[PDB]
Amino acid sequence: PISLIAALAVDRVIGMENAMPWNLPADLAWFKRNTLDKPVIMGRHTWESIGRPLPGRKNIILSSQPGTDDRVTWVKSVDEAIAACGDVPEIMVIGGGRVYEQFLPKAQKLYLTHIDAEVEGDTHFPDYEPDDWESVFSEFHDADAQNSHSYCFEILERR
Ligand SMILES: COc1cc(Cc2cnc(N)nc2N)cc(OC)c1OCCNC(=O)c1ccc(C(=O)O)c(-c2c3ccc(=[N+](C)C)cc-3oc3cc(N(C)C)ccc23)c1
Ligand SMILES: NC(=O)C1=CN([C@@H]2O[C@H](COP(=O)(O)OP(=O)(O)OC[C@H]3O[C@@H](n4cnc5c(N)ncnc54)[C@H](OP(=O)(O)O)[C@@H]3O)[C@@H](O)[C@H]2O)C=CC1
Ligand SMILES: [Mg+2]
Ligand SMILES: [Mg+2]
Ligand SMILES: [Mg+2]
Repeated sequence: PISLIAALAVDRVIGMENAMPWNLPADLAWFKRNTLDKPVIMGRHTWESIGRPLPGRKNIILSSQPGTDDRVTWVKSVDEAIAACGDVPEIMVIGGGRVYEQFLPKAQKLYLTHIDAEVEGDTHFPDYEPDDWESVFSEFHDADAQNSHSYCFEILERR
């Protein structure tokens, strides 16, 4: 069922002023590879930050208020969000901080990008207990012409 995918800078920073405080196209490529052809659930702030439907994925947006874009599916609770996914091999929760906090107890997999950048944030990833998770995949990358920081990809499975 349920996986979280997120990019974390130092001290678990994920956001500032409704954007990610870095520019790493390599992370966005990894995000696309790991979410294409799967339903994605996101909070209203994250939907507004992205500003457009993500192609090739059913887009499900959480909000307490009526929906404002007929191109995507709007739901008023976590229960309704999961129901909107139907029966699929894997549901991807794609942010932001408030949505991660509610779905982390339900998640069996974490797809994490660890970014070597010290940046200010106003939103953090929830503090998960590392003893509850087994790292099943990791991959390290240096900065390059397109990616100003080094970063590492990791997949954790719930023990
Ligand atoms: C899928 O996307 C997103 C996914 C997620 C969830 C998510 C992500 N990851 C992981 N792991 N888990 C997750 N759950 C969250 C998102 O947001 C919260 C998000 O949205 C990001 C959208 N992408 C960019 O915004 C983006 C990415 C790369 C670039 C880039 O520079 O290449 C640019 C870019 C600019 C960025 C900032 C800027 N200024 C500040 C002035 C000016 C820019 O000018 C440009 C001019 C160009 N041209 C053609 C001239 C071309 C590009 C740019 C923009
Ligand atoms: N990997 C990364 O680094 C990522 C970072 N981000 C960043 O995260 C930040 C956004 O996170 P955050 O501010 O916590 O906001 P969220 O994106 O988590 O959206 C929160 C909103 O979602 C709606 N919502 C949440 N839970 C529920 C529920 N149970 N029922 C109904 N509606 C619900 C509410 O909308 P309403 O007010 O309409 O009721 C709420 O205000 C941004 O800075 C963004 O750039 C986002 C994605 C990935
Ligand atoms: Mg804009
Ligand atoms: Mg990731
Ligand atoms: Mg600081």
